[PDB]
Amino acid sequence: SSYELTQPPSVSVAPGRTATITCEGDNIGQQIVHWYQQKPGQAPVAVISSDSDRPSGIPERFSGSNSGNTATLTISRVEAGDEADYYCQVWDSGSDHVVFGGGTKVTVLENLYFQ
Amino acid sequence: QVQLVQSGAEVKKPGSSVKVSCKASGGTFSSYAISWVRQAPGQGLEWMGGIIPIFGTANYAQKFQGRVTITADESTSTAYMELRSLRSDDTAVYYCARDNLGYCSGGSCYSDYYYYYMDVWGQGTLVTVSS
Amino acid sequence: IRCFITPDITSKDCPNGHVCYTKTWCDAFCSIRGKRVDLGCAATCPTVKTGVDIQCCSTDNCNPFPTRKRP
Ligand SMILES: [Cl-]
Ligand SMILES: [K+]
Repeated sequence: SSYELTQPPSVSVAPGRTATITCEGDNIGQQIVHWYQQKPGQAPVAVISSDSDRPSGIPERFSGSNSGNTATLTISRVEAGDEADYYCQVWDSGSDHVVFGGGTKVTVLENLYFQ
Repeated sequence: QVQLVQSGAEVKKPGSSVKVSCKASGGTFSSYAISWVRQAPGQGLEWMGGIIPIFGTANYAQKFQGRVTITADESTSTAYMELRSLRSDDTAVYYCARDNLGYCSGGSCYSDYYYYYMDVWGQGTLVTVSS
Repeated sequence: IRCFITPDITSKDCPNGHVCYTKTWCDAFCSIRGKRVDLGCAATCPTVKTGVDIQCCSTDNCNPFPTRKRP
């Protein structure tokens, strides 16, 4: 019936390394993907729009891509305050639905695994 | 910038209905569409539907079609979501959220609807269903 | 003449006009939102530049807003 977006429930990232969050869908490269950050007890905030654009004020370390069967939110040089839930989102014109992915909690580790 | 200000918490019995309001303060709507997006406790975001006032057209998610009505009073710049036949997994925080891409600008308007990213979000309204 | 007018998309009386017009063109969002539409009235049919289409007509409300047909 409705277009499906698949996100991993959780991602672990060491501080200062790169977090990558996938959003998979059947030829999702044909869709326009938006991404929202949400911290506990707060409303969502758009961090990427139209696959790869950053709304005004969003840090440069957030970037997005979308091709084939995978769209990806990349957080470079990740910081403690980037720990949050991230949701991908599309409008599926075929079913007239806004579709959210299930969300990915990004946890920023206290310590590196290996020096 | 414009803000969206929602009504207060609601406590409803199963089978009853609820109507939440979303006032576009510091501004108005009209050319901008408004969606309702809920979030059950501990769960993800879920679109309920939205309305595009300038075309008087509302769009609903299949999960709620037949149970939900979304309206907009352009004179008071207030949007509403009415959800009927409530049950316990309707317990959620309900947000209103503006579509970033306005339908009209500078003497012209777009000719098809397409829900873009949501830039301005209300503070949310907690609706609890129980007996 | 009475014509539909954007952005309200309502019919207004234009006592001193005598054609309605529909001007359409693509901006960067034309694929997802359709063409931009400017509806109005004039004393005579306005001119448009390259890449813009205009159709004029001479009866009341002859320029209804042309929404895209959703397949
Ligand atoms: Cl022109
Ligand atoms: K808010």
